[PDB]
Amino acid sequence: SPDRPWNPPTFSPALLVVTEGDNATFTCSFSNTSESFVLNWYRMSPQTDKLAAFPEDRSQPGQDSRFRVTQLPNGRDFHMSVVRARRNDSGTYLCGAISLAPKAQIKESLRAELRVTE
Amino acid sequence: EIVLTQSPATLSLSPGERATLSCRASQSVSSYLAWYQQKPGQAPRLLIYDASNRATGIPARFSGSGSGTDFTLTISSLEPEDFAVYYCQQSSNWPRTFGQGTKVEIKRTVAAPSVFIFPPSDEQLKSGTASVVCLLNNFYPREAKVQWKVDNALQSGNSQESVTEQDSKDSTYSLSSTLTLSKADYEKHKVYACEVTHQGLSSPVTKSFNRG
Amino acid sequence: VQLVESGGGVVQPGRSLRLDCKASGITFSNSGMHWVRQAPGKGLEWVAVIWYDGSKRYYADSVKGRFTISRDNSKNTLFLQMNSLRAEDTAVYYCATNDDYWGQGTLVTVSSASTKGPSVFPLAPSSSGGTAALGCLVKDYFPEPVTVSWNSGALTSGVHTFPAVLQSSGLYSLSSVVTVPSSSLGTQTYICNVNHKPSNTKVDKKVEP
Repeated sequence: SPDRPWNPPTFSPALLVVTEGDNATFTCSFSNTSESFVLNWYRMSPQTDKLAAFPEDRSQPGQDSRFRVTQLPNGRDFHMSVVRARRNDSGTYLCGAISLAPKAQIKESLRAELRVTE
Repeated sequence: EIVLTQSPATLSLSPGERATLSCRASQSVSSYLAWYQQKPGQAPRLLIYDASNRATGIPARFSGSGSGTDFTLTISSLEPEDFAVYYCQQSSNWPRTFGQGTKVEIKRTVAAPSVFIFPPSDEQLKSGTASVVCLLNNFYPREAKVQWKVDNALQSGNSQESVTEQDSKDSTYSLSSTLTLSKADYEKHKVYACEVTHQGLSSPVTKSFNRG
Repeated sequence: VQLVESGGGVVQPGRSLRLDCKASGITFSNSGMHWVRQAPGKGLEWVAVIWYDGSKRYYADSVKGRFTISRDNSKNTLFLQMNSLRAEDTAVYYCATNDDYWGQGTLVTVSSASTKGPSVFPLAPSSSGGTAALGCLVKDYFPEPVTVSWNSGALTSGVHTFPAVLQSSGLYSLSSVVTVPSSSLGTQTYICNVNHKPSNTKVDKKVEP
């Protein structure tokens, strides 16, 4: 550990169940004053898939979106939200923090599950 | 210390061509290998760390592979910007060890050199020393041999070469070998010849002159 | 968002010297730091590392007992103490964080040679392929670099200035050559322009066949 211990973010809830077509939301509370970190939203598969992130990535085309990440006023907790949830949106979700150095180092939270009924 | 060998020494390509560079370890670093980029007169630039992970703000065409002992950096569509020297590095243990580096060279048509020989400056003698310069202008590739031959006789252990960096437009090199002899020994011989060999030369050409 | 280094240049053998690297617009205090040198014309060589707090530090075998690496996290300055310097220690020393932020690099030249002005000798041309080649030979000077122009930057086409090579005397020497049309020799006068700023030397040589 030359650099310095940097403790990972968190997720909630462990199991979130929303009806289909409805809106689901997870809360990631991550705090670091030092340096520059970017938050990322993920869902896995039989294997990272990047859904949203904050600051909001505008780099790739594809206009609107379902998945979005936004910081809450207290400036610690963040809102991870899928809107208009399908049936196949179910799966293992998670969040992670990422630094801005070229050799950037990433740490992820403890994965949570989402369920879509109906 | 771990010995990282990079292959090849030089790589001659053009914009758009694939680039694959290899690194071999005296031991195993697992995935702790990194790859850096360096242009002349600059600082090293990280490209790929942990053999897969790409550095931030680094173009997608850049990539890496390999694990344990052998690893490969790759550039899919090469770009004129990408012509530089590439070193790898292991973070496995201490001391961190780099490689000798691979040089990615601009590939052009094969042009033979122009051989020029300069007798010692008349004034340089007024000092008590003599320098003979054999100039080679505008050729490719870089591979060149220069044998100094005084009066049919052998010689070596004397000379030092120099080669300019690759020409911007032309894409060719230039080499100048100097021969510095005591003003005395210089005067006690007759002919000073420069024998050169290049992959563009149909037969090795030799430039020379006489003291008179 | 930088790392600025300091404390470089020329020093005689056995005499010490100390580098300073001051990071900015980052968090220095929490990143780890490295030292990497490179001999001129040769590849990079790792030198030393210090953990962010200073709990541990590792060196290169080549620098053990001689060099010392430390950091003052207050001033956000990395320090490198280089003692018992040998001519082989000539290199450019970069500081880099473990997350790979690198600086400009600082130049340290170790030599026992005094600062001397260059001698400038003409290289007489031709006898070529339709063009004539005439150089000028800049010898036995120190230290580098030396700016060369041809006819005060009024002739650039065919100008080739070779990298100076260090020679057994501990003094650098180089050759600057220019290619011109044969028939032009004598309608157009050729004058070489040598500058060595540290030695404060400016010389103009008139090259004629």
